[PDB]
Amino acid sequence: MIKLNCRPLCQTPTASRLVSPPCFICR
Amino acid sequence: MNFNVGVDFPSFIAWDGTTSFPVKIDGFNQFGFTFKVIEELTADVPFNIFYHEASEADPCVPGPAIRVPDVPFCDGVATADGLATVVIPEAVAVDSFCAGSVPCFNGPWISIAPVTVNADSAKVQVTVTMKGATR
Amino acid sequence: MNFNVGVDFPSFIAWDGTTSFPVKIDGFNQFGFTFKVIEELTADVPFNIFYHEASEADPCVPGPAIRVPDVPFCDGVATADGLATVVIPEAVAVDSFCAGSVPCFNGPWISIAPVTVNADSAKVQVTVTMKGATR
Amino acid sequence: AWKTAYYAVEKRPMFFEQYEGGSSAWCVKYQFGAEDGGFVGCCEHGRVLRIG
Amino acid sequence: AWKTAYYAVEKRPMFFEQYEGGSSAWCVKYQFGAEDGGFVGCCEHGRVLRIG
Repeated sequence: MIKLNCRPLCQTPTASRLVSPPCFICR
Repeated sequence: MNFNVGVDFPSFIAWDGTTSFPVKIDGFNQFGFTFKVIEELTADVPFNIFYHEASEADPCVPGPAIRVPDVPFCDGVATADGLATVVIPEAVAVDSFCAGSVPCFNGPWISIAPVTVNADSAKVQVTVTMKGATR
Repeated sequence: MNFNVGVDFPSFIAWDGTTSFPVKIDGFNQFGFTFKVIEELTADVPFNIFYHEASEADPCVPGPAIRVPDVPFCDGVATADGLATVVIPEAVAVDSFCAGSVPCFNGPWISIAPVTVNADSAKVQVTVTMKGATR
Repeated sequence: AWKTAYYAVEKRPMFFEQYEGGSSAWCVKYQFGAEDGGFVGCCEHGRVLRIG
Repeated sequence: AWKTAYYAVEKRPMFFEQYEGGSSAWCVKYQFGAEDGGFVGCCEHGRVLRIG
């Protein structure tokens, strides 16, 4: 059972939209 | 600066997805494998590692294949049947490569072939590399 | 004792005799080819060297093939058309390997294919070796 | 009020040794371990906020 | 010409050790080993004669 060594050929982490609190609404 | 790397670190095809080619490690004192995938897999693909002895009639042609014997490491597990093998998982991405080598040299030639031939087997490529010349 | 040489010096298939596979050289700052034969040749077989670049629809897929330009050395002849090529001699023996690499990088991908596909171009195998990962 | 809402208890720190029963003339082995524990104190001394 | 046709490399002499992992109260076991090697130099500086 040979154990392998792995790592990828890409360096582009996908962008994640940041979300901020919306405007106030009366409860 | 670029370099003629192949002069000191040559490489040879071992498994192209359709046929297996013997690789002669006699002339070099170290070596290792390299695995790559070319398309998404369906199920895991295990591989058998072989070695060859020089044919009694001609020293330039290899003999029949013989399975490599497993060896335990400094402590712990051993193979169920004592024969070395390699398995490539599904989680491996298309854009990456894997590397691994046996601890023992054994016969002058080496070879690798899949356990069973199927569609998933053809989706893999294996290449061998040698690190040091001695002739 | 051998090593997992594929960790430091991976190799990838570039021409298996029926298809040519683009290879990525972005993360490695040196590289080179390696040639081998599997049968007696009938005549010389020339090859063309191409390079690619990031495709428009995705930054991780190569675009159309761009022919590599020539680079005359310190002092010497230059190609008749200003493009790099490799010619495999007819006298090459089955039990030998040839190594050569281009002086310049160009795009982050590379490729190779014969000038004309025929029964004689299937008798060669080309593999690319890397060195010096930069990530 | 954590000082009464949760406690942490420690018995023995870490240690390292060499296993003579596996150390042949060509290999070595090492062993290490430690012991720790903890238990919840007064339940009512804490509060948790969640979305509903 | 032997001084340039074949080389002998010496690294470490032989040693003896007592294997504790197998030395029970009623048996004894010992271990020994050494490391050396050799390689060929000039292939043109030698000849061999055989019956044809």
